[PDB]
Amino acid sequence: MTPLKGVDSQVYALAQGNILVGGVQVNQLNGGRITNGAIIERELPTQFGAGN
Amino acid sequence: NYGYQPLFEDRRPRNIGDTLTIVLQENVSASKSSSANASRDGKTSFGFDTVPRYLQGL
Ligand SMILES: CCCCCCCCCCCCCCCC(=O)O[C@H](CCCCCCCCCCC)CC(=O)N[C@H]1[C@@H](OP(=O)(O)O)O[C@H](CO[C@@H]2O[C@H](CO)[C@@H](OP(=O)(O)O)[C@H](OC(=O)C[C@@H](CCCCCCCCCCC)OC(=O)CCCCCCCCCCCCC)[C@H]2NC(=O)C[C@@H](CCCCCCCCCCC)OC(=O)CCCCCCCCCCC)[C@@H](O)[C@@H]1OC(=O)C[C@H](O)CCCCCCCCCCC
Repeated sequence: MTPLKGVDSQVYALAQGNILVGGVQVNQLNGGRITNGAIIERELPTQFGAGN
Repeated sequence: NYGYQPLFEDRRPRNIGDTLTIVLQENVSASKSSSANASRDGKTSFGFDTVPRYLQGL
């Protein structure tokens, strides 16, 4: 449950889940990826559809 | 507030409402001195207490 914030210090997502890391070229064991681990919370307003 | 805020900077004040801490630690000291002196002393003497007969005129 880490809050993901933008450059404006606003919480835009909530991330929680299980880390997946690769199991002589050793893999990076201090960095992992979570697929679908973050759920969005805020929606950025857009002008799309306005104007010509 | 929607403003942008850097992550790694030292969070210095940037706008009108920002607050800053001031440590006075003021210390000033100035001194001035002057002196002058002048001394003159003189003292002259002359006396016979015994005058020759030939010099009694002067
Ligand atoms: C930078 C250099 C520039 C050059 C400067 C030149 C010299 C600059 C001038 C320096 C000399 C000062 C002048 C003083 C007399 C004077 O004019 O200014 C007085 C006021 C003071 C003003 C001074 C301001 C200067 C301002 C400063 C300026 C400095 C620059 C007015 C006055 O006159 N006041 C006056 C008044 O008082 P009152 O008001 O109350 O009435 O009357 C009473 C009573 O009179 C006495 O009665 C006695 C009896 O009772 C009687 O004896 P009796 O025998 O009869 O018994 C007796 O007769 C006698 O002496 C009898 C006989 C004695 C012979 C013995 C042998 C001595 C030889 C001695 C030989 C001397 C050797 C140097 O005589 C003389 O032949 C005198 C010798 C003459 C030498 C000539 C030099 C040849 C060069 C020989 C050269 C030698 C080469 C090696 C009667 N004496 C008198 O009449 C008075 C006078 C009669 C003049 C007739 C004689 C021919 C003068 C003929 C010509 C003189 C012209 C000058 O004699 C003098 O002294 C004159 C001294 C001159 C010296 C100049 C040197 C020039 C160097 C030359 C250099 C260029 C006095 O006491 C009183 O005078 C006194 O008190 C004076 C006191 O004694 C002596 C103190 C001296 C201390 C040094 C000063 C210290 C003062 C310092 C402080 C300021």
